[PDB]
Amino acid sequence: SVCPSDNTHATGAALQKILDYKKGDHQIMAGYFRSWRDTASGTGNKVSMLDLPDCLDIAFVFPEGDETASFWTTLKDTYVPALHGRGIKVVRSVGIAQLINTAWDNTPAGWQGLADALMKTVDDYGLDGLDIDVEQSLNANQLKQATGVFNALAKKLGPKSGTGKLLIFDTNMDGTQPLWRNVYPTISYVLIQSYGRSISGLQTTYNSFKSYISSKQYLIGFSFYEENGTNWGDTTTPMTSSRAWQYAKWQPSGATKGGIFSYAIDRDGVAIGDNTLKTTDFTWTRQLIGAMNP
Repeated sequence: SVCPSDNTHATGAALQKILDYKKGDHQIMAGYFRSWRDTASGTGNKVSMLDLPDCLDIAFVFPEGDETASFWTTLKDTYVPALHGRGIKVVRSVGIAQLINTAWDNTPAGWQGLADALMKTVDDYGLDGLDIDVEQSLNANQLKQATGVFNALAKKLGPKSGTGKLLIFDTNMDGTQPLWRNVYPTISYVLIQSYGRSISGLQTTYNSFKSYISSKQYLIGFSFYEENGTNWGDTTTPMTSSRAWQYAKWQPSGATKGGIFSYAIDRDGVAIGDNTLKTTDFTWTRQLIGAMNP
């Protein structure tokens, strides 16, 4: 309720109330900002990470690897300080394919070498942590390499580190995954990509993780409509009947989840099937924060 009814960026005592809100108990909101869609990358983009709403908890930097150098300069010099001034954490996302890359030795020294290279993506930009996107099964050698890299990362990130920085596991699979069984003690938050899924199936998925976490570590995700992308239908109108809204309201039996996240937060409020790029005032993101924290 200290949060704006529009996309105002607060400045004084009004900002302090938002910074205080974020230090208190609340269900959190995270968003994946597609880096190649930022106005500081390439041409034709409409949204800047500077537009993100004051009441966001975590912004993920999610690149595809063809971003212009201008994006990375802007992130380091402009975006991270500005987002930090709003009490928004900024986390780098990487795919699990980066941690199982056979160019890196599958040995203790190689796990540390690869962890060191991943930590540069956090430290060189002043970020708040690392998010690993796990969307495939692993063979025995891949599981050994990924587990080694997580254990090396845990010296600098996540609950084993004592640094306050985050180590996040985001996944479209469940708590039976061998990698999860190997690395759960290193994890800050676990984020379940739940695009297009049944509300009746959420407790099953949560139950596969709940022995390995507390409930406040657990976030479920919906997707905005990506231009030319999958029609998940998570953001149908009317909003209060959407999958995204039902996710904001859902709770596991007898516990409180950590919150929700969006994929492609840069697309907040674009109609399903509209393949043009548009500015956003983050109406969905802001309304969903109010749905979770009434």
